[PDB]
Amino acid sequence: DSRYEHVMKLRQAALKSARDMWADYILFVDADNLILNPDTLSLLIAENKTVVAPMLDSRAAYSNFWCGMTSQGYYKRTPAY
Amino acid sequence: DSRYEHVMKLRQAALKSARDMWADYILFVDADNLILNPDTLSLLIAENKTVVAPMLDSRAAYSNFWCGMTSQGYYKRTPAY
Repeated sequence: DSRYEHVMKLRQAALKSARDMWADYILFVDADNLILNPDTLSLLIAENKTVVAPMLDSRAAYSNFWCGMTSQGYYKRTPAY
Repeated sequence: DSRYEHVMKLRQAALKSARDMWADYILFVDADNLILNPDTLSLLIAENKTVVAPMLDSRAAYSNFWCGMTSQGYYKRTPAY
């Protein structure tokens, strides 16, 4: 739980430091995500939505988007996955 | 002549700090000029021009815009003034 709290604090501090600098957009990347396509940022910018995330490939059914929360925030496979 | 090179320094050190803060626009008002209409910023913004200056009234013909520079940067009264 300490790890969760630390990550939460770090991300909220990043969000607050990206608001007092007068910036548009903020792109939360992490260590392992290989952003291969050079036009990822431009094609995400050019869609005009608030929160939007590219669908990153993987070797299994895993990816970085859900399609349903059961009751308390747990993954549930909708047929539209 | 040592006051021109100090007025210029102060402005150029503001246009420099209006760029290193990621800010649109910059309003150069000197604390002598009465800005009466409260909406003047909105009308100036909503015109979509690079350098635009409102016309301010005065007790005489003098205002805050020339209308013709002769050869050496001295005022010339063109008939359109």
